[PDB]
Amino acid sequence: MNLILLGPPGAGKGTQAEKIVEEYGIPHISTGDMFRAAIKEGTELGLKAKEYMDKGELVPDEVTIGLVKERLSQPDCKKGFLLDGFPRTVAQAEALDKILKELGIKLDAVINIEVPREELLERLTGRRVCRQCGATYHVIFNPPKVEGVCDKCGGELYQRSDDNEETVSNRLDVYEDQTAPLIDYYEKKGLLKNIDGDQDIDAVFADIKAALG
Ligand SMILES: Nc1ncnc2c1ncn2[C@@H]1O[C@H](COP(=O)(O)OP(=O)(O)O)[C@@H](O)[C@H]1O
Ligand SMILES: Nc1ncnc2c1ncn2[C@@H]1O[C@H](COP(=O)(O)OP(=O)(O)O)[C@@H](O)[C@H]1O
Ligand SMILES: [Zn+2]
Repeated sequence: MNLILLGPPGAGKGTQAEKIVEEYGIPHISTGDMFRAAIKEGTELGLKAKEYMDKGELVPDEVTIGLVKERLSQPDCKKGFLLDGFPRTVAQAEALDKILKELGIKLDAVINIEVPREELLERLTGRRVCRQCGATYHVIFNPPKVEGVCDKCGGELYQRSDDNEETVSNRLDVYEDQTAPLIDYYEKKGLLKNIDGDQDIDAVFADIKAALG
């Protein structure tokens, strides 16, 4: 299974990705997670990417494409993968098609998670993420079993530096301007399936599973 999840920030892509990659035993490839790891490590790349991220702007295309090319070239991607947060622009989608061609890989499905914009702010400002493994929770919609602690690794949960109201507004605007047009790009391939993300987490997952089956 070679899969892309599409949808606005806050739609539930990372949450569903965790469930999907457990179901299929494939890697979860998230460009945001790569950037956040770089920031945690204090790398030059991370520190520079953070400047864009904290403004709610996209990190530039070529650097992001190169990270994904390198990641998809690893042996653990030969038997499937899930892209979550890439592509974000038409240039990235075209570049991904070229990467996949070079690797001899064909996409199987593109899942577009639809959620009304009005739901997204509270999902995002209440999001809490694990420092050590990147697992995603929500203060009320999907809490950890123990407050402030990751269920998987025991790591501390935190609020991302971009999950504040001002920055959210800009991220949603960027999504509508740059990223929403990708729905048409993947519709043309005959791979796109739309999912109602305005449901509880397990109902959304059920619908994704049904669509992929
Ligand atoms: N169906 C849902 N209903 C309510 N909250 C959800 C749902 N799916 C995810 N969440 C929560 O909303 C926030 C955004 O989900 P996330 O998976 O991080 O979205 P994305 O990766 O698309 O930005 C997280 O805090 C998550 O726990
Ligand atoms: N493919 C990408 N291209 C450019 N910037 C990206 C990409 N993926 C992540 N980013 C950067 O990381 C930020 C957070 O994105 P992400 O982790 O996917 O969270 P969200 O699910 O809330 O959109 C983006 O607003 C952007 O600055
Ligand atoms: Zn963790």
